[PDB]
Amino acid sequence: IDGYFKIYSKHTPINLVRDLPQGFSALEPLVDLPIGINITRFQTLLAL
Amino acid sequence: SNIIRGWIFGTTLDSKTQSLLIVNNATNVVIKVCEFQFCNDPFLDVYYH
Amino acid sequence: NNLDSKVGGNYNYRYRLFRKSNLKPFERDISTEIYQAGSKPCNGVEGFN
Ligand SMILES: *[C@@H]1O[C@H](CO)[C@@H](O[C@@H]2O[C@H](CO)[C@@H](O)[C@H](O)[C@H]2NC(C)=O)[C@H](O)[C@H]1NC(C)=O
Ligand SMILES: *[C@@H]1O[C@H](CO)[C@@H](O[C@@H]2O[C@H](CO)[C@@H](O)[C@H](O)[C@H]2NC(C)=O)[C@H](O)[C@H]1NC(C)=O
Repeated sequence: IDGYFKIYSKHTPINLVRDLPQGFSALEPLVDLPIGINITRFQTLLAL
Repeated sequence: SNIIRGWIFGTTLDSKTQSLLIVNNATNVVIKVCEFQFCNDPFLDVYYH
Repeated sequence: NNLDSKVGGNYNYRYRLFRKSNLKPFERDISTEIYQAGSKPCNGVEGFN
């Protein structure tokens, strides 16, 4: 938003079989940083 | 077992404009905003050697 | 003036003169790439308009 990029997160343990689980909770903000860049695309990183 | 590591965000991803890197290791994070040249399918794996 | 001016002109200072759309607040466009004023598509490095 308007000069800033910012991140929120949460963690929980579950035993549901194979899907994004039910219930409720909300994310806390963890950082903000002024990158000023235009954004349109993204990707995710994983290791073998 | 922490297979997931990080993310990449940008507009053109092609060094003609800026783009941003987010990464993680055992605990730490870096964030960096250069005119990165990437590839078709780059990533980070466990570079043990 | 008394520190940034030069008798030969301090032409290190440059600004953007053309853009497709007006920028968003606190945007920073670093691209040196060509702009079109004529209706023809332009490629490489120069063109008429
Ligand atoms: C996580 O990655 C960072 C680098 O991306 C490592 O940080 C460097 O660690 C060494 C040794 O402690 C230092 O000499 C460097 O100055 C550190 N760089 C920075 C930017 O601080 C870090 O050690 C890695 N952690 C693990 C356990 O792999
Ligand atoms: C942010 O970057 C995007 C992607 O380059 C820009 O979207 C393009 O805008 C131009 C002019 O309207 C069009 O030629 C392209 O077709 C658009 N592409 C997409 C994917 O929509 C966008 O204009 C940039 N934002 C700013 C404020 O410069």
